Amino acid sequence: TFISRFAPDQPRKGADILVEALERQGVETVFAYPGGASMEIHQALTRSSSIRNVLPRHEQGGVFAAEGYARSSGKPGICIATSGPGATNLVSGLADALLDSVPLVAITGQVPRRMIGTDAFQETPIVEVTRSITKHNYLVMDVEDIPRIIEEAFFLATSGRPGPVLVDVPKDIQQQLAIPNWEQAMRLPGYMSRMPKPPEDSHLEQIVRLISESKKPVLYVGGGCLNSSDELGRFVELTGIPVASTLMGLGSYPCDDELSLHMLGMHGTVYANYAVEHSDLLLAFGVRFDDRVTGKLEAFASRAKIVHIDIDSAEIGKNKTPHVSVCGDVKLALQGMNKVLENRAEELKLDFGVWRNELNVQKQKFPLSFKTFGEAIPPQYAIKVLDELTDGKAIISTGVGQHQMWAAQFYNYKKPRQWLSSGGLGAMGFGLPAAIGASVANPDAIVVDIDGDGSFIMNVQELATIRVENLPVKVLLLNNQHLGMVMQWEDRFYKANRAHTFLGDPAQEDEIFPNMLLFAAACGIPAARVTKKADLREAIQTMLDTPGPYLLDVICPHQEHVLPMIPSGGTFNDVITEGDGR
Amino acid sequence: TFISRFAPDQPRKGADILVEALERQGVETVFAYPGGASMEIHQALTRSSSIRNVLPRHEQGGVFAAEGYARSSGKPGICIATSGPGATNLVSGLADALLDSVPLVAITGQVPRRMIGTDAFQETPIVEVTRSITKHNYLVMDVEDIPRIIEEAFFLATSGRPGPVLVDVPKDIQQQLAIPNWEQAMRLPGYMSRMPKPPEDSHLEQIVRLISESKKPVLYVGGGCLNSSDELGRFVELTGIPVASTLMGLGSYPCDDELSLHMLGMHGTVYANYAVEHSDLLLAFGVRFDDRVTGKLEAFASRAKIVHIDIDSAEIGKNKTPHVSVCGDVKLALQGMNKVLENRAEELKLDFGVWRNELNVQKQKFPLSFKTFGEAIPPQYAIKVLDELTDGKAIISTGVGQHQMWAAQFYNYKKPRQWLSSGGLGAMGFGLPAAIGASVANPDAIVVDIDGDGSFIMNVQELATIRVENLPVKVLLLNNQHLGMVMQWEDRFYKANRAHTFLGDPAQEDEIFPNMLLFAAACGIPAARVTKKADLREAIQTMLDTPGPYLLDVICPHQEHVLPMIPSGGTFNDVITEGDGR
Amino acid sequence: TFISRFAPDQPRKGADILVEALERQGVETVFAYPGGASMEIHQALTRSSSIRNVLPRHEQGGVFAAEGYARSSGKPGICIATSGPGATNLVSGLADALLDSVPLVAITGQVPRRMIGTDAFQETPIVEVTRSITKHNYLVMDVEDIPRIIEEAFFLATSGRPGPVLVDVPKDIQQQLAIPNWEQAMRLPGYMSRMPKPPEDSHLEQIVRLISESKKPVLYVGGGCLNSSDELGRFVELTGIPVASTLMGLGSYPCDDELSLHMLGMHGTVYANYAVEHSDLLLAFGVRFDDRVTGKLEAFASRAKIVHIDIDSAEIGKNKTPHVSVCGDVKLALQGMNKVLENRAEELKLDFGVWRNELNVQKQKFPLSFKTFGEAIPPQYAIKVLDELTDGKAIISTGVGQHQMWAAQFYNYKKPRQWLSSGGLGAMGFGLPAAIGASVANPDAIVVDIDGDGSFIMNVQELATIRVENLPVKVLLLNNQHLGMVMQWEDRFYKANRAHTFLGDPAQEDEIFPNMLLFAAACGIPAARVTKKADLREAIQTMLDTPGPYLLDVICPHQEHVLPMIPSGGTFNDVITEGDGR
Ligand SMILES: Cc1cc2nc3c(=O)[nH]c(=O)nc-3n(C[C@H](O)[C@H](O)[C@H](O)COP(=O)(O)OP(=O)(O)OC[C@H]3O[C@@H](n4cnc5c(N)ncnc54)[C@H](O)[C@@H]3O)c2cc1C
Ligand SMILES: Cc1cc2nc3c(=O)[nH]c(=O)nc-3n(C[C@H](O)[C@H](O)[C@H](O)COP(=O)(O)OP(=O)(O)OC[C@H]3O[C@@H](n4cnc5c(N)ncnc54)[C@H](O)[C@@H]3O)c2cc1C
Ligand SMILES: Cc1cc2nc3c(=O)[nH]c(=O)nc-3n(C[C@H](O)[C@H](O)[C@H](O)COP(=O)(O)OP(=O)(O)OC[C@H]3O[C@@H](n4cnc5c(N)ncnc54)[C@H](O)[C@@H]3O)c2cc1C
Ligand SMILES: COC(=O)c1ccccc1S(=O)(=O)NC(=O)N(C)c1nc(C)nc(OC)n1
Ligand SMILES: COC(=O)c1ccccc1S(=O)(=O)NC(=O)N(C)c1nc(C)nc(OC)n1
Ligand SMILES: COC(=O)c1ccccc1S(=O)(=O)NC(=O)N(C)c1nc(C)nc(OC)n1
Ligand SMILES: [Mg+2]
Ligand SMILES: [Mg+2]
Ligand SMILES: [Mg+2]
Repeated sequence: TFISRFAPDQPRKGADILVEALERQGVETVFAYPGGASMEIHQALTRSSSIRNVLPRHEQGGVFAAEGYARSSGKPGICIATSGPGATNLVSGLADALLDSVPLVAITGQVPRRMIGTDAFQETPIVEVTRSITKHNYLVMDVEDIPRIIEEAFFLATSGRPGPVLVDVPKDIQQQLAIPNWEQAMRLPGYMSRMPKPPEDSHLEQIVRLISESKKPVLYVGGGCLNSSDELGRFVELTGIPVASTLMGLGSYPCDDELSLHMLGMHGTVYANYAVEHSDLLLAFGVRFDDRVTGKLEAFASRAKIVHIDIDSAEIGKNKTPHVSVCGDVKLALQGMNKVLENRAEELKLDFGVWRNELNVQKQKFPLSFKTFGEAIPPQYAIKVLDELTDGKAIISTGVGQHQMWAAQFYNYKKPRQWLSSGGLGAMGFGLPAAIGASVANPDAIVVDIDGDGSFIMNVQELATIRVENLPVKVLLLNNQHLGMVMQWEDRFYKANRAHTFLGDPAQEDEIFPNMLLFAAACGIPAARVTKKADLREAIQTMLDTPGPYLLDVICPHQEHVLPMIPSGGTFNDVITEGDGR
Repeated sequence: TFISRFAPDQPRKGADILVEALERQGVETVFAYPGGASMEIHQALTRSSSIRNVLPRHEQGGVFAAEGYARSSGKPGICIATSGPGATNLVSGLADALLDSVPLVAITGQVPRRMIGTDAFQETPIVEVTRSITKHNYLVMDVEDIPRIIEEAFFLATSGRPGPVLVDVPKDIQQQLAIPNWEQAMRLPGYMSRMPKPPEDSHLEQIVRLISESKKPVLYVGGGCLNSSDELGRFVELTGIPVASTLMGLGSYPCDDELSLHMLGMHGTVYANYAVEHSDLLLAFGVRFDDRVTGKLEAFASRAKIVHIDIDSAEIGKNKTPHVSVCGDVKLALQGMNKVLENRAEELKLDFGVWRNELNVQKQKFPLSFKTFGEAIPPQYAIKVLDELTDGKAIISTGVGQHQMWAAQFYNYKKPRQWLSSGGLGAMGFGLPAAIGASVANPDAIVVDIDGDGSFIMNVQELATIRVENLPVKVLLLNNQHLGMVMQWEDRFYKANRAHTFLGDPAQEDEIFPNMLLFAAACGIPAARVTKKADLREAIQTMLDTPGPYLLDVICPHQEHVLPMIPSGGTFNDVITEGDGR
Repeated sequence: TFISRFAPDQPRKGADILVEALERQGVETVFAYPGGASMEIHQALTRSSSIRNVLPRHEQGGVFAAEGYARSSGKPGICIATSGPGATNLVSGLADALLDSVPLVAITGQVPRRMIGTDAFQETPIVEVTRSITKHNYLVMDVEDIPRIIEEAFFLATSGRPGPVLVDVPKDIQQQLAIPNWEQAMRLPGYMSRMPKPPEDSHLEQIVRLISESKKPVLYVGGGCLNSSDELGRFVELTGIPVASTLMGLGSYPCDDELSLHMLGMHGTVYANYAVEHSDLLLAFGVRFDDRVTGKLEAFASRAKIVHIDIDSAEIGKNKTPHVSVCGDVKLALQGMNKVLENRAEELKLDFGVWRNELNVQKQKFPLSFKTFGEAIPPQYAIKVLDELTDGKAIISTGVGQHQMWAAQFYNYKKPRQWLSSGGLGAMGFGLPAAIGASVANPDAIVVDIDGDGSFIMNVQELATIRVENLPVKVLLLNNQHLGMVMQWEDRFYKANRAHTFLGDPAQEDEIFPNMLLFAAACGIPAARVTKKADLREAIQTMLDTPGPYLLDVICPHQEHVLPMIPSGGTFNDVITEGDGR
């Protein structure tokens, strides 16, 4: 099948073996930034005709690009860096991918083996450093192990609970000649013998039974359902159970559906939290009962039976004790439960209409709401216009903060892998680079990065990348001259005492600083600004119509606040529904 | 002495205690970027009237700024970040400070103690991660320990071999009220009982004896002499021994002195290496026999007695076996040896004139040299003009690569802490932020950042910082559209096969991309470009005269090569003296 | 309440503070072996009038004695050793206590703080070494922390899932004078915030419901019920559900009860395993689904709903996925379920008589059985006679191997903490020392150690301890000249090819070697031997009647085999029911 590039008996550099290992893995895109310790790999990289490299302007831009790629496709993301500083500049991405469970494979060059542990030029114990922030990592000590390690890395990165895997390759190993054996068996006896088995009809039977015995059932869908979109959908029409989602599960189930309670959590809708607060059957599929969702654990879903299906055993019972658990692939769990539901149809007569109304009233008395002031642009409205003009078919990349929450609240995702946002670690400067990856992974798609002026600038250097790689990335910048989310907290908990949260120039407090348009100009990317709500729709429309890259600097009043809001460690009775820094 | 801000019996937040601990340490400048987990500290920070905060646009800019501060002053550098992503974004700086032995103290907020180890929002085992890349680190588990930990951190960071120390402070510890005890004794029994003692007249006597018995003595000065400038100077006029320096020791001894052999190493002058290759007495003061200096160890200084004085015992004998070692402060070693030299003056009759000539001939037959082509600007010449126009009294910040080597070769440092450059780890994107720190630490000084287009862009966001903080930073950008140092290696070892080393836009190969001037414009920083050598002096002169920030985009032909050059792991007989990518 | 021994304002050595901390913890017995690094503690120990020390002849005898103490009482066990070799000689005990979840506190002296990490005399990184084999450990760095660390150690050792905690105390800290503060609050925010909450009536309600809905229910009781003897008993008479127990749960429920299916597992009764193989409701209380119990996981209890109640969340779902879990104290779970069972009595009408008969038939067709040959002594019979003569009220200590399995099969424990045997790690040489601890903890009890000639000799030096401490320990030695359990495996899987399993003297293959009676003689402990089954009852009777220590060397044919037997990783269909090495 795989047509190689070297004679079956022809020796090649380890570098060449590693690249072929990537080709053999199906990799066709990598984000690598050249450095002395990784030159060989880059050279070997040019000899490949199937793998293309998107050279970023910073290694952090490399990983985030790799995450965007992974998140927007389902394929693993591949980033490559050199030794020392190259490697250290990946840390945030690795930690981010681990926290959000994103399939990733990072390759870093390392000093020659004999030089390791001598404070050699450009060296750092990257395996030591990254051990706690990666799913697993390796330090190649012989060119013979390359094929096996690369296969184990991709296997581990994409199986079970997806996650990052780093492979450290010494320079001398890169230059060493050898005849690769593409048959070696992986050495993963423990991991593999612990891989969940398909769900038993036994357990699934108990769930379908718990459902029929409930009056107030609620689905609590998370990131773990991103691949069971159909299965999940079907399950919903067979049970008619309201669907509340996490920030990571957005898209698994359409937001524009009447059964959709939308997002729950600290900034979830009042009705989604209500539904969970008063439920009697919590179907937690693909979630990890995070604190930004439970608040006070003892008070979370305290009135119902909890069914928790997760691919990671270490997650079942970590914070909430289920009354029914199922360790395994939620996609298969749904597939099985749908069967049972289709057969015992009539004998079940599932009807939760009364529950849905008790809910649809809350959805009515407390819908997501924003306020418009004069001709100022409401960020929510901006996002809403973007939704409308793109017909909600756009891939949305995001920074971290208020804009991130509004980009989640006011856009309606039809499918999963349309929403790329750093949730667990919440890393700033994620949007622009992530957009880059999503675009390369989806050439014919609309890719809009909804950023904040704070986040946007951290990895603004990637604008050079977007231009040179000629990627149609659109940047919907919601500029509010501040570090919004931190600012909102100062207002509500520190009597609005600003502590280094203003990003503009104090010398000219009324001038928009910096002038993001000029950053775009420097990288030859057409840009425009809008201040009046009136001419916002056309602005967004222009951005979309103009071929290629485009930056739309949208100005918003900073006193805006994300709502509703359940303070950290709170209860549904603590939800804040109104007020702003105004 | 220290007038507090809280009643001796008045409880305050841990946050307030930590800041007072910083004031009590003499800290008057910190570089902190606000985040949820560190809000309290930032609030406590606003209540301080002695400590000023320089808010960067990226946490990596925060640390590098802290390094620049430290390096340009001698004081420790203080950077503060939030939990999770804030913390991870410091890794490169910490690793950099450890490798170059820079006094640093980093404070990171952390999630509440009870939340630690639960995959909480924005958390990462920063102490675990940073253990191998820091001199030492802590995880505060009680507000009572703050005073002690902060004192131990500064003590450890600045004593012995300077280095980075990270202190992890949980959010709940920050908000906890207490009465600080500023008397607690440090718990450093092992460390302190191992702190080198002043040099014995015994050993020093043997060195002064070895000197008188030598014919070809050579001083190999390194970063460890940055505080013994005078002592070193005196020692030289009492012995008349030629001074070769490392990239980290530049400035310890004036480059514009006839006894100065300048820098040795991979890119050292042909005469400095010659002097060491043929010496019979190597006086290695404050060096760590790095590979970019020794190349092939068995061949390095293989013809002479090696005297190695280092403050770190783990360094003496790590690569080269001394024939005489002295574990202790080189400043004191010099002080003592100078005494012995002044007394036994006449009876010694130290004269190495013949050696100096055998050398001064090499210095003549092989001086540092560059070539001029038409009206193109030679980067070396540019730097030389900068030297002239600033009278070599400027503080020079640097990126990593060719420009870094030329900025080292063609500038004459009169004193130490005038040359701030990442040597051990060699981190890119170090120059702009480092310049920021050096400037804040030296308000009335000329601070020029000699950058490369590759490095400059990684942390270009710090231009916003420079403007808002109104710092007179000058950026002498040597734009060559490539990743120079990597490019030079492709030329000499890969038949000039470019592998992702071009930073411009392939669509318009002749247009300078990006347009660095517009980046400057976005942040309101006056900028200009020069392409003709003719009008270079005026350009540089303008940059200097124009009050405040200034960016001078200097265009250079990329086929330039740094010379001479001893390939990695080579010998003096392998030194390359000519050729370029032309 | 606690009357101290030092003035509230009187400084004392750390050593004195540590002992008072032990007195304040209720400790009245410790097993310590003096060494240079721990002298101070031993001195401080003599000044205590409440704590008595049982000096062993080996530190391994110290820990095992501490385990026996703990296991036979419920109180934590306290052993103390010196630095270096003293400490290392505890490793096996610590690992043993961790594996079996035994409350233990070990204190080791350490070299002075300043000497740590210098290869000092008698030092070893005991905290580093023991980190993975202890529940938690400490390294005291200041005399001020002694009170707090000791309190945290006992708290952690006895709470949640009991386990070993080691405290490393530097010599200088021991001699340092201070005024102890017995009020300091423990620093266990994470641990404490994660301590299970009492069971909710919700879950308990579901269990009681699952019971009424089952036809073939089976209780799978383990070590975790050792403190819920009554609760468990009551639960059984309210549901009439058969009770199968693990090797660690023996005694929780009386073996001499008709509802008792006895022990299950690799060497469990054929009927206990049958009951589990064909059950429809597995009530796993206080067990950890060990492999010596499940064999092939997919085949274990594969026909029923699994309810698993455990105090350790990390155990629920580790090997078998429950259909109902309850993280919390099984004692409280039982208490709650018994209430529900008493009220809904009539409406439940729980009757499992048919199940019990389907079982009582197996119990009849396949009872535990042994064979008698001529006048040779059957080890099983010996143990049975011991049971009879002691009326099953004796505390039984054990070695590891065949004798251990027979001591478990042929003795009927009425209550928990009557059976002290190393199960998880299965350490040899555990019996004699454990007996010592059980005896000191139960002065007026019959304490018989059923040992094997292999195990008995490893810590035979403790016979000196038994005599000097004048403890009424009886040693029922089942001498078979071999390493039985290993021997049985050679017979069934290696064609009886003996590989170093014979403990006698090959020169006189028929002579019993060694002569255990003479070991007893050396320590002045009356002893006797029996070879004829006929005069066995009187022999055992004598041992019991003779005041004080006594060793009865019982000779048995070695070709005996433990039965039944399900080979490692097997199924109930693989159970071996007959055959011996004969
Ligand atoms: C400023 C800010 C505010 C936030 N506010 C909110 C908020 O209000 N609400 C909110 O929801 N979040 C919020 N978050 C995000 C939050 O931090 C968590 O990232 C999010 O709650 C995690 O949701 P999750 O557990 O569903 O997804 P993940 O964290 O992706 O976890 C998925 C889980 O599914 C399991 N799983 C994976 N694949 C499969 C499979 N095939 N079959 C079965 N199981 C599988 C995993 O192993 C894991 O346990 C916020 C973050 C930031 C930065
Ligand atoms: C592109 C690139 C090229 C390079 N090329 C060269 C080159 O050609 N030549 C070159 O020199 N370097 C070069 N380097 C830098 C190089 O990596 C090393 O950083 C440098 O050689 C280290 O020199 P050092 O040992 O003198 O200083 P340091 O690394 O700072 O080490 C100082 C030493 O002094 C000891 N010491 C500290 N304080 C005291 C005191 N008070 N008393 C006594 N002892 C003390 C320390 O503990 C330590 O062992 C290059 C780096 C890069 C990025
Ligand atoms: C030669 C040899 C042969 C063996 N053969 C067998 C055999 O055939 N059958 C057999 O059973 N064993 C056998 N073993 C013993 C075996 O290795 C395991 O030690 C035993 O199966 C463990 O049983 P357990 O899980 O019930 O107890 P433990 O290992 O003590 O585990 C108890 C569990 O209960 C939990 N728990 C503790 N306290 C509480 C509380 N208050 N409330 C709720 N939960 C709590 C714990 O945290 C833990 O998960 C053998 C060992 C040896 C040396
Ligand atoms: C990146 O550094 C190393 O990996 C390295 C580290 C210590 C000893 C020998 C080497 S090496 O000989 O094997 N390679 C090397 O020095 N390289 C690959 C390198 N590349 C570039 C682009 N510049 C410089 O040095 C100034 N070195
Ligand atoms: C940064 O996060 C934490 O440190 C934290 C992590 C897990 C549980 C509880 C907390 S916390 O309650 O103590 N604090 C918190 O959630 N903060 C301080 C916070 N700050 C900001 C600016 N935004 C958000 O959340 C969206 N949280
Ligand atoms: C056990 O050793 C140590 O703990 C120790 C180790 C290194 C340096 C200094 C000491 S020490 O000075 O503080 N103590 C010491 O040497 N002791 C307490 C000791 N005790 C005995 C019974 N014999 C010997 O030494 C032969 N030393
Ligand atoms: Mg903003
Ligand atoms: Mg360049
Ligand atoms: Mg035996």
